Amino acid sequence: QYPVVDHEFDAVVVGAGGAGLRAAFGLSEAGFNTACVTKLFPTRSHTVAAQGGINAALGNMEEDNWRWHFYDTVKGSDWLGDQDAIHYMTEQAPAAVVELENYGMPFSRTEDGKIYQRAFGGQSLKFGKGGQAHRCCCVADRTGHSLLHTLYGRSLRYDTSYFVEYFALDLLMENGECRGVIALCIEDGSIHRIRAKNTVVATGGYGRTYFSCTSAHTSTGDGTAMITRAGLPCQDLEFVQFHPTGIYGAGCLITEGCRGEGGILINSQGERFMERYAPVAKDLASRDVVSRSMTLEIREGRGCGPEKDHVYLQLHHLPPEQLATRLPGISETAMIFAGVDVTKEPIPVLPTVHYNMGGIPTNYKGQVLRHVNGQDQIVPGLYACGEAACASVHGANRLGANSLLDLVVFGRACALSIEESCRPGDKVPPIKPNAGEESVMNLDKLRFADGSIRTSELRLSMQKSMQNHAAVFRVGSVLQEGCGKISKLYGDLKHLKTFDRGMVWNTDLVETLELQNLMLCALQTIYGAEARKESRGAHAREDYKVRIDEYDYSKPIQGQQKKPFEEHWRKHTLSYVDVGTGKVTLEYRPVIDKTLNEADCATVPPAIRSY
Amino acid sequence: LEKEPLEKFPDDVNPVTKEKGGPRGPEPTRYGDWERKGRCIDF
Ligand SMILES: *Cc1cc2c(cc1C)nc1c(=O)[nH]c(=O)nc-1n2C[C@H](O)[C@H](O)[C@H](O)COP(=O)(O)OP(=O)(O)OC[C@H]1O[C@@H](n2cnc3c(N)ncnc32)[C@H](O)[C@@H]1O
Ligand code: NA
Ligand code: NA
Repeated sequence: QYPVVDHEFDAVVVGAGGAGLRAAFGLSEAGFNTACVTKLFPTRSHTVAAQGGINAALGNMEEDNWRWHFYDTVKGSDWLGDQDAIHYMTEQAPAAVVELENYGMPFSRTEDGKIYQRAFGGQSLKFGKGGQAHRCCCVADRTGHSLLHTLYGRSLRYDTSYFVEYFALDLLMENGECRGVIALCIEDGSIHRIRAKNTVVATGGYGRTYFSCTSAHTSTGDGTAMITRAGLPCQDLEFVQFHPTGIYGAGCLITEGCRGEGGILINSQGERFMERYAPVAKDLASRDVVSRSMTLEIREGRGCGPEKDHVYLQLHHLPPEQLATRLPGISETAMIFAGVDVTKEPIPVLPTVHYNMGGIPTNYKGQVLRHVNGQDQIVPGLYACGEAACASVHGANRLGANSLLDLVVFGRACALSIEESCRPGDKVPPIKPNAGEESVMNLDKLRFADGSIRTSELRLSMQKSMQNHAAVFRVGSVLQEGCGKISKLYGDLKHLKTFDRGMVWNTDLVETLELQNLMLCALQTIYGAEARKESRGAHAREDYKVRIDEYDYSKPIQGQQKKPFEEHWRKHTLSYVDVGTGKVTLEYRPVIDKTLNEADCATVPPAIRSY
Repeated sequence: LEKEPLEKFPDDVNPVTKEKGGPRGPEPTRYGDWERKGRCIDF
């Protein structure tokens, strides 16, 4: 028996990053008795690392129009984005940024006192025909840090109840509705059932399914996994955004400016291999081409290092004065993250996960969806927002500076939806006396696991397998091999050994729970990728190089046979796992093309991808 | 920014663009991504 403590709130938010804080602040400000459950201290959430921008069509540097931001986001999504959610996000963005300013975020300003804005992410004016937009806003060099401190701080006067260093284990589902969350107090080992009328899942990404990612070790897909364990679908988990040049062993990305200033990529044979794949553009080829090229170098046996699993970015041929003046700080960064002296040695680099477009499917109000007999349906009492969700505003490819925006827009949307449908003090639904018992049983099994495989060994094997089979280079045979490997590793979960049997601050146990969650995410990612026989956005297949829509949008629509839903790929992947057996099931649901108001913002029909 | 810190501007006003309270040192977007000390923050 475990000490089990019951709590009752109006609402519970799982996560204290930008999305969860925006939802919890909103609910508390509106008078809801709100709990925020977070495994990390709030200001240590990954959002704190987001030093850059947030897009909003304020029109401070030139004429702008949020409908032009809508267009950029739809096109960037490669027509897997849901245009109703994209309409919502882009139309709300100017108000969201001004709200944040009013709450105390000190966005930088022009001489005339307006929020200063930058061009970024390939954004455009006039539906792609107007040249570059300037709609990216920031705070000093610390936008995400300012966002977390602003929202966390402002919530305190409204008495949000923070459960810090609590690990959410599962949703409290009853008869198809969510009634709260069951969580582990990591400090003392007690089990807490936090009942609420509405639950918001804002748990961030799952980058740690891969060997190289830009998030810390705590980005383990825990909210995704809770959804899977409830028998609910995850969505589009195969759509993972990579960057070509992350530092090996660190995951820290380095700027394309390293190559713009003259740095070059080298393989184990000392060759400047981009001259082979991009004879004109060389190391300044597009990110997709560089990522693919680096991956082929490693696959074909030309990787560097003891494990031949990375390549080199060479800067030591540039005069040190240039490095110091044109790339100030690169020396410090290379030393800190790679122990490399860039005047003497190359920086080891490999393609690195940065963002998870996929996640928990929602509508534009943040309501979590199930999909039954071809019909989308909301799950009563359950919401999701931020990187953990799939609204889907990013579809097959997130635009730069749209990810901080999605946090605030959809965290706010979840709070607004709850406020519109409920009142503080509404009766909180009851839960059965043994609600959550399966979560406690699992925890106890891991706590006393005495198999033969260390958690860290199984995790590394999964991460390497994902990196080698489900990353930038995707082809059937390799994906199929990877699927078999991930399924075998899933079976190895039953053979884990843990070392700490105690109840106080048992982080060994937490890391094992996180591994279970990572493995569920990895299974769904790789099986979804294997099934999707097309190329779209971040998912590029060597054997299916074309985007497969309901029409051939490279040709005039007049006179084409429209393909049946089951015969094209312009549809979201829905994935499910039987957690006991590891059996993966895939279904599909349509992309939402309709906007919230066609007169205000026209649906953008699919168009050929421009490169 | 310990060993190679980004240049802080007088009154936090960029002398070129007159931006107040924005990114220090060179323009972070000058290579098309968002760079700080050679790290790519976003793209
Ligand atoms: C990695 C990254 C991303 C990033 C960026 C720089 C880096 C290094 N720069 C960006 C930028 O300049 N502009 C932008 O638009 N996006 C940028 N990104 C992406 C963006 O920062 C992230 O997508 C975003 O911050 C994600 O926010 P979200 O609120 O969704 O998630 P989070 O900050 O990771 O917080 C997750 C919270 O969930 C809690 N959690 C997780 N699991 C549990 C469990 N099991 N139980 C309880 N709580 C849980 C965490 O504690 C955390 O609070
Ligand atoms: Na969050
Ligand atoms: Na996502």
